[PDB]
Amino acid sequence: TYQRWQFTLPMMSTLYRLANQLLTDLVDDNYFYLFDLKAFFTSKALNMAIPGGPKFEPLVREFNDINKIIIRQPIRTEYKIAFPYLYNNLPHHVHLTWYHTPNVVFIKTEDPDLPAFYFDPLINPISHRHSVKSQEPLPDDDEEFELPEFVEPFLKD
Amino acid sequence: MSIGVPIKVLHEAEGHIVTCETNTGEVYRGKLIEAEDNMNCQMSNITVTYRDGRVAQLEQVYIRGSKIRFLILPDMLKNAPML
Amino acid sequence: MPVIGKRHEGKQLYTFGRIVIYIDRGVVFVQGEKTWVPTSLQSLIDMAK
Amino acid sequence: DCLIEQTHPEIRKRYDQDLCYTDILFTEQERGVGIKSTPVTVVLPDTKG
Amino acid sequence: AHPPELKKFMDKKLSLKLNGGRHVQGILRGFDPFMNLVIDECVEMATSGQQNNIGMVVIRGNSIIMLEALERV
Amino acid sequence: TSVIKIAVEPVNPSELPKMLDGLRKVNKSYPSLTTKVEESGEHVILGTGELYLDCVMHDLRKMYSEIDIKVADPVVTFCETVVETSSLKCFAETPNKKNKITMIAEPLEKGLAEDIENEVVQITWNRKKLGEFFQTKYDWDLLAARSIWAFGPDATGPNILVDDTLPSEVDKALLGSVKDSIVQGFQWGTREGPLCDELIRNVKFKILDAVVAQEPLHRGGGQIIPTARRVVYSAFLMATPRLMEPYYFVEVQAPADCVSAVYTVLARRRGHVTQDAPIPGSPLYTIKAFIPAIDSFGFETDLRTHTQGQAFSLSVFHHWQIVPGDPLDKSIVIRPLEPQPAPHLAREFMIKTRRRKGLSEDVSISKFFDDPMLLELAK
RNA sequence: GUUUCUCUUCAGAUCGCAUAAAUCUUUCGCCUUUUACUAAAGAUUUCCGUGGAGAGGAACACCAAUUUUUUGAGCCUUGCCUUGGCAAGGCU
Repeated sequence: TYQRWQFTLPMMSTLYRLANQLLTDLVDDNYFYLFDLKAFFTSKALNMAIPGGPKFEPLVREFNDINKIIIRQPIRTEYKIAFPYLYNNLPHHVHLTWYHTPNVVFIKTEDPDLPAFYFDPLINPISHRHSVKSQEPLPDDDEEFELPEFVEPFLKD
Repeated sequence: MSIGVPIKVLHEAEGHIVTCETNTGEVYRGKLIEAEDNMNCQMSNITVTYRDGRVAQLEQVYIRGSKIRFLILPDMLKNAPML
Repeated sequence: MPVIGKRHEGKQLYTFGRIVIYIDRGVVFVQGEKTWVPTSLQSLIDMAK
Repeated sequence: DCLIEQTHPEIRKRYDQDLCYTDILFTEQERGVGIKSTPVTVVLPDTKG
Repeated sequence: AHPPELKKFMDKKLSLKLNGGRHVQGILRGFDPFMNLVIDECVEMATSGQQNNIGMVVIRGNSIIMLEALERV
Repeated sequence: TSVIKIAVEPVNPSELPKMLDGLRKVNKSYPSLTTKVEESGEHVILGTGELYLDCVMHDLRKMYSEIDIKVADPVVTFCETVVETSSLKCFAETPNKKNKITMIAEPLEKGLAEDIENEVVQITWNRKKLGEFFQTKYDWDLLAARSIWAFGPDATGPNILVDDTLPSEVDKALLGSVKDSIVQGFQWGTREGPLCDELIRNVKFKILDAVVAQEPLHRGGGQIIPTARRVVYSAFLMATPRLMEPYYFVEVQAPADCVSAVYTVLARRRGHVTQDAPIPGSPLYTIKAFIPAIDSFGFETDLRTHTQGQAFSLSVFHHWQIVPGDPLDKSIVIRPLEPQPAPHLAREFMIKTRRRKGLSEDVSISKFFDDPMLLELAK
């Protein structure tokens, strides 16, 4: 019936790079900020377009004193997608967009010769080295502490 | 190691008020502070009953483990997740 | 004088002599026992002496 | 969440998705940004038990 | 670990009440895992209240049935 | 401080009592929220920033009211300050003409205004301890430093009232009877301010004469208190008044190749950059910058779009800084739809705020100054 | 016990990390007319597939050294208690 599949990791690690021409190398979903499915819905529930997004037939078919308005910057259409209850009136059927995710920081090792854990040059060198060297409560040398015969680092073998 | 259920309930007893009677017959009644795995207790703020009747108050006391022959743990512990 | 640190409906409260008032673009409302009463300027004066 | 999961045996995370336990508002879950200070009371053991 | 948590009490002034109805009062500095104490400025409280002075003494652990502070931690 | 200001009106005036019910309910929910109705009858909401107000407006609409509400554009609160010493000694005479008060206004010496908001010094302290603080840190004359009477507009407000009158020229006992009334008017005047009904900041006031009536009726209240307010306004207007805009502090994470794009977006919005450093043990770079809060609207959405979502920015409230331009420059013409040139900004902001407040377009100097002092201004 | 095939029942679920058509009510548009349409909303069904459970078939198959357990034991004298014993105290 061919319903369920279960593969080892050397198989998957090969199939991934055969497919590599089709796939896109985005590591995280931060790219689609106002370019995901939810953002377009806001652009359809309002009658107002995102610059690169798709277009639709619209769903439908003193206070306004301009002299009191400080037009410091234009209210660029993206802003009404991002905060649809503030920069906008009558937000009926509007969707809140997913705000952020932390930047996935993954460093692609180019060649397999290098050790898997190594300080890859793209990563900024840690400048820190204790200059004003602190004297935190480190116990004195030979102060009656010794381990039993057979304790070791857990996975040392 | 298998330090069983009673001594865990002793640790659970700390910070309350326990009564504690020694071989000689002195009865202590005091607020617990710490208790060790061999039942050495420290106790605070005690009202002690002597063997013959007399009361006295005390600042702080430390009671050797093997010298006890009951404690009266405070009843609410019967619910505790040791049991 | 303004009633420092106290406001009613976000409007700034002022004292007018012994009377507590707020102004709503010129209407004088005097603090009565449980309600604000719109008050003429003349009657404000003659209650504040 | 990891405290609650430790404390409440019937409650488990979904494999695909975080169990934002204190994010009780739809608004708060839709944004993915916590907006209300939500208190939790639990008893949980020390190393001593 | 095995030692008593007696670390607090050190250099403060103790009374002890010893097996067999005996009493001694002390300024403390010793303990080992058996609770063997080393007491300093050690007074012996005889039955009649006739008091002796005696110098630095060891106590066997099992002889104690209480250990009380005459001036606080 | 909840610096960002939006205004609301209900789409149907008959529904307005329902809206008020909504406003009271959100006020409980959000601690730093402030809801105020100004003399123009605008309903005003104050908020710490963009996403904060966005959630407030959601809850007002969907959770409590379920009515249609119009939302005005975001605006920032401004502050009023002086940059130079008063050109003329300004005096005011009370309406009964039996009392005469003279004051001058000067700036608080670049720093003291911050310290008072940090509660580093307090008027509950004894005058000796007060005197020692001002003399040691700021090199005040001890005679001046002992002669401190109040902070304004509140007990930790950024303005100080000083009595510089000599006991040989003004009876300190007679002055002491009217002392408390002066303080009250001083706090009041700093609260309102004469330019656009916004707070007075960083101003040191010295009294340099006081004529006081011997009869209690003529002193000590109704005469003194508005007159005290008026003289404060006259002194302020002659001391080259300026507006202060609020600046935000911004921190941005970005990969190295995106750093140049961050600079570009800030340059549009009058931003200034103050640090840019690699965070150790990561590829990302921190950038740090000041930006003016009125220019900040939409900045996050700009920065993330130009950098393909890689950058991200948080913003927080930080110092006031003086707005370029002169708010009293009658020569400037403000042309309604344009983003005005920078020298005009002080003129623009003053006018439009007053319009929003419903005040007269230009400050009738005659209103606060007595006729002899107007003659003095004419001379 | 693993696979298979068939039947029954419940489906809350990205029943599906995929995505079709039809009917009706309205707002539209080209429009002689009508299908066939357009493109938005709502109520609806049809179709390609799916999961859970159950039934039945078929095919291959260890320490006595103070902190508890290898004991400071045991013996007397006073008061009360009707007696019995209790409160102790003193010994080796």
